[PDB]
Amino acid sequence: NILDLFLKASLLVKLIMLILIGFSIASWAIIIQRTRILNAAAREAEAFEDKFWSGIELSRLYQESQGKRDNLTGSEQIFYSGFKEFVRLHRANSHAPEAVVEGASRAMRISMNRELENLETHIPFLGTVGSISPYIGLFGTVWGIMHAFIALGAVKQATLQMVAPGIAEALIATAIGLFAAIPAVMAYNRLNQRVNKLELNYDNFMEEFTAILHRQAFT
Amino acid sequence: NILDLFLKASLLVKLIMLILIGFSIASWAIIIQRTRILNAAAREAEAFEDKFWSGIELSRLYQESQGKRDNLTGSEQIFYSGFKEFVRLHRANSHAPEAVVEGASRAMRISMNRELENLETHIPFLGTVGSISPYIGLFGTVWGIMHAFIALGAVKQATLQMVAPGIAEALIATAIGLFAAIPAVMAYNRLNQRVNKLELNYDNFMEEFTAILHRQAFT
Amino acid sequence: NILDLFLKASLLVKLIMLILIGFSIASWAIIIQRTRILNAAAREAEAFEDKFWSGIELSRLYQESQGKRDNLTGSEQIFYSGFKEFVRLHRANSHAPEAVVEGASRAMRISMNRELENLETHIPFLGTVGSISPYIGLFGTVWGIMHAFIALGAVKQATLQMVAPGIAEALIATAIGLFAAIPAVMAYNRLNQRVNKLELNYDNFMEEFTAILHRQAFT
Amino acid sequence: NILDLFLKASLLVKLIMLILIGFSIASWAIIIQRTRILNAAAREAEAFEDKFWSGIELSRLYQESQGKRDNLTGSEQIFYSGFKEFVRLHRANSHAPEAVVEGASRAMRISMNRELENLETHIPFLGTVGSISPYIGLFGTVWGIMHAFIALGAVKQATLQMVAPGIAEALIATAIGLFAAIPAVMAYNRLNQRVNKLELNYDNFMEEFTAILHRQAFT
Amino acid sequence: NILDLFLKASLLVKLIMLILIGFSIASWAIIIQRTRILNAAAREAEAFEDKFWSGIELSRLYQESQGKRDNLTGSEQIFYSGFKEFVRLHRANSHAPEAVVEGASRAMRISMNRELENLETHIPFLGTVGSISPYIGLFGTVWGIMHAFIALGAVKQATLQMVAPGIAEALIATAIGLFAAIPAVMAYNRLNQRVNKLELNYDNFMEEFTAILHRQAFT
Amino acid sequence: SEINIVPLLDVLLVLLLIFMATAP
Amino acid sequence: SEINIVPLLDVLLVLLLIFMATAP
Repeated sequence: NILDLFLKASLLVKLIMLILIGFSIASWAIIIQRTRILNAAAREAEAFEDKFWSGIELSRLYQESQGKRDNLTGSEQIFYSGFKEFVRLHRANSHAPEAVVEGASRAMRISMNRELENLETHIPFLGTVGSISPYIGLFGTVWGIMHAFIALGAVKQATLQMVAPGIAEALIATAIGLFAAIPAVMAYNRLNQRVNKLELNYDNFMEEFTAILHRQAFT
Repeated sequence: NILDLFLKASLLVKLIMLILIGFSIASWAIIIQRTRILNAAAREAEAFEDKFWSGIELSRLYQESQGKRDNLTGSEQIFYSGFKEFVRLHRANSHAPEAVVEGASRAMRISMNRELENLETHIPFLGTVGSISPYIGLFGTVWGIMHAFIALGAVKQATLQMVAPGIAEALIATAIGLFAAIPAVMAYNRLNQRVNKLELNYDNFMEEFTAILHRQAFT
Repeated sequence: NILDLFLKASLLVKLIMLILIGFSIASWAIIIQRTRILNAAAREAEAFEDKFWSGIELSRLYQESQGKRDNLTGSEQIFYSGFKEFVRLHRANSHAPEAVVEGASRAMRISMNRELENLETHIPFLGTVGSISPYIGLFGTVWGIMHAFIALGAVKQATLQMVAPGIAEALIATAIGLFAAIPAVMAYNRLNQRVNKLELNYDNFMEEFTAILHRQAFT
Repeated sequence: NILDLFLKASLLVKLIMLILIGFSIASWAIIIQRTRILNAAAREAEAFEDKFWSGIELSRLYQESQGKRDNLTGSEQIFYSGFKEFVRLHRANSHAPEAVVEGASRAMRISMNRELENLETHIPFLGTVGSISPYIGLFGTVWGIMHAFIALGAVKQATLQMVAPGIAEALIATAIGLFAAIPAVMAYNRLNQRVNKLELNYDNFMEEFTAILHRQAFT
Repeated sequence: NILDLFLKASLLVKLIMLILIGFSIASWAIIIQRTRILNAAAREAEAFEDKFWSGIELSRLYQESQGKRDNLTGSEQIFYSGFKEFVRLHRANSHAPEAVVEGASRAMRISMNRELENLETHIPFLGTVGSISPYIGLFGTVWGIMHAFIALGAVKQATLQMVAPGIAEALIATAIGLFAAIPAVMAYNRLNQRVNKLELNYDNFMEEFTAILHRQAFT
Repeated sequence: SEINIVPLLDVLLVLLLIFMATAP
Repeated sequence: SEINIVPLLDVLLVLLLIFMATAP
């Protein structure tokens, strides 16, 4: 049925179907890859927030973080970036108690930007697929229907029997286009929402730690 | 009429409508739930502002607020956090005139963010529904039309009368898709505008109270 | 003839027509009210600017402004809010001019926000209506085509008098949709331009007054 | 041909077919008027910088610019305003170095905003025309076809020969609408880019002059 | 096939096809030109970051860079404009620890603005093509349908054999319009996304260098 | 920047309606 | 957020074939 129509198609229709099949495969692979990373990031963030609010001294936390060298991810990195700069400035620039807070905030911001850039890779491709596929299907269908009109115009009379085959091979392309297009929008929206939640959590933690440092500096 | 067409449809066409019906039900439930909460928040904010600008001294108002500790919502929570931070910071290192103001402003921003986060739940589901429904409807329609013409092609020397019911029962899918898509798109913008108005109100209150604190600290 | 076609239609298209008529009426009312408020505002602003740059002393302007308290609108508010702040801090300690300038500017920004919010009240509804009407028209057209196809499939060798109702029912929906869509789309931009011009005038006045205050403070 | 079709149209279609001509005439006039002004501004902007950077004591240039009072446009106005504010503010207070630079920088944004406002007139009209015209064309077409069907249905003749001219004459509104729409969009897109290119040079010149003043502020 | 319809078409249809083909050629040429430059810029930035962090002294890097005064591009320029400022101002007034940081930052901002302006050329043409192209295919289709209907009205035979070729020739305009429209719409977003990453990298490098100079200044 | 489709859909619907009504 | 009804066009053209087969 469908295989016969695929075989009977010309070269342009075959190419325009293969493009969409490849697009669908790539989209599914991207979704499967990204979900696990987002889940792991969420779990690590929650665990570290609980550990930080447990009530252990900050020197012990810094020692434990240094025990893992520079291989840190998520909020652990931010807490490592600020505390390193703060202690460095307090030794030298003891005169100005306001510059240390600016240094700590500047150190935290760059790190946070780096993790947020890391998390959101390969996402806009799904939006491109979901915004482009239907037009490709429409172009294929228009080509097929125009060919059908040209073929029909030759004879002075024809029934539905000799115009039936064109319809199925015309609609196959748009069916495949919709099938490829549907899941991309859902994946796009869900992944964007998860990234936003992580971003707000990071911002809240950064502001809390900056407040603690500001209280400690002016004494 | 419509019931007979639904009964005589194929399995996929019949199944493709239950999803859209469920989506519509969920959308209506979410809208009804969100409206009441937003209205209550607006009323509470107005009442608290009216009470605050009445002329009662701030100490008694703070005592009343601390009576309920932290089970507060919105402007009263912001005022409580700001006042507590102000008194705590001024108790120790009152030499600085600007550090106290900066700390109070930071605390107020922190407390406002976690309320604006709470007010904005379940909204993106409406956008997802409104962006995904028409594609499903059109896929159902395309499948129905293709199946009808394929079944027709077997019969030799047919007429339009046998064909018409197929398209008649096929267009129901796209009708239902548009019906389920429109209101979800309408409600999104209204809810966003209400959230924006509440955010503006909170920002104005925070700025006024920061100015009031600044006048006291600067002397 | 055209109305007779409406009188013999189904219930759903009647509901669609009623909804679109209500939308049109609301749009017209909003346009009429906004075109008066935004016209009065500009004349008030221009008159105040001419009076301010006429050459009279600032103290006389302040006395006249405080005479008509609780009814100021527009730039008259911005001059009144900032100036009263400037004399409040200057008599407090008579040092730190930057604090005086910042306190003067903050009140002016706060006052400007209220006026802009008051001027931008009922605009997004027109945009929503203009964006949403054609799809309701499309829903009506799809229903009409469905009824026409059912009528063709009902009786063998159908005549024109039995296919006419669906074709008649299809066109009115599109006509009403476009008729309701156009004026809202025009009025949206027409009002946004006026709002932008008023905002620019307010910003220029605020900057010039701040410049005068800054020059006087550091002498 | 076309004249007969226009003559056979109804009153409403004829009335519609004049707004779409007025729109085209207005759009062409606006484009022709704006191009010359933008070209003159670009030539003057490119001609002043060469004189500024050729190497000449700035006092002589300022004295020469004093001659053409109330006639300066472009970067000359910015230069004059900044220099005048700098000289006036330096003479009174000679202690604070940063205040002089702050005032000189503030005195230039007002002028830049004024010229940018001057150079950006009558573009939203082009945007509105380009966004509106096709819908009016479609409304005219729908109305004409409704009248054609009503006229056809009364008589018992059902052949195509007496209904074809009505359909032929009812399809001119859409062509006129698209013909009016295209140039407006093209001109809008081009003029916005030209304005942005003009703005960037002013921004760069402002920053460079602030930089050259900063070094003289501290000696 | 296509050639027969192209030859049998009127003059306006042929002109429309020629215009659309020219637009497609221009779009493809612009895409090919831009991709190579956008890739080379990223390669150079990645190459320079490692050399900066490799551990060589800054003075020797400055000595190496000063031999290529008129061939620098990218981050190197942002470096070169910075150091030269920091050397000069520090020779005059080294007492102020905050003036030198701003004096260094201004030059880096200017250079970054110039580089970003240079990177984005010819992009808006793609958006103009994407917005304009379908409006010409619509004109072609409407003209073809009008000619077909008037030809049918002229003759005395209500036959489909002479209306089929006109409808067949009508759809070529829409096909070619979509063909010209799609790739430009893809490339516009692709190139904007490419530019944003380079903007982020430049901002991060500027922040890190500003931090290093800030740390050095106070000591 | 964006592609508008409503005019094409309206024109196609009108053409379908006229061809459906002309054929009895 | 947005409504996309592009594939509907693909349906309409197909129907336009039917009435060109044996009807005006």
